[PDB]
Amino acid sequence: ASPIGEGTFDDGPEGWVAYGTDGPLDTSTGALCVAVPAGSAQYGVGVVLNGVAIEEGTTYTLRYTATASTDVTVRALVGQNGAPYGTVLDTSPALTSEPRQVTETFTASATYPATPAADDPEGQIAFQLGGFSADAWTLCLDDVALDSEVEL
Repeated sequence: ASPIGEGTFDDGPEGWVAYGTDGPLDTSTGALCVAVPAGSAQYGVGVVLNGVAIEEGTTYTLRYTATASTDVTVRALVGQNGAPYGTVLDTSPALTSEPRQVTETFTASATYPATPAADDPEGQIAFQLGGFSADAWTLCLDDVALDSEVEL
C-alpha cells in the first residue's frame, strides 16, 4: 500500500527521522547522513520512520546501504507502534568507512497497518544509535525499500 519511497534519498528522506543528535538530518545528495554524537553516550540516539505495510506472517525484503565514517555497529529492525506490539526484525547494522549494502528476506510475523489512530496502531523501522561507537560518528543510508514476496 504505502512503502517508504522504494529507492534512495535523492530528493528528501521521505519520512526517515533522527533524534538525540545535532539538529535534524541532512541529505541534499541522495543519502541520509545523520550526525551521531561521540559514542552517543546519553538517553540514546536513534532514527524512526513510521509508515510500513506488514501483515501477519508474510515475507519481506529489507534493502538499505548504511555507511558510518567510523566502524559503528548499532541495531536496526522493525516492529509495531502500539499493542499488542510485535517485532519481526532483530539484527545489528554494522557500518564502516565503506559502503555497506544490505539485502535479506525475513518473514514479518506481525502486522504494521499504515493507519495511526487512537486504537489502531501501526508499524515502522527502528534504528537505535544509543551507545554503540566510540568517538563521534555518523550513519549514511541511501536505498531503503520494503516489499512482500508477491512474485509467483
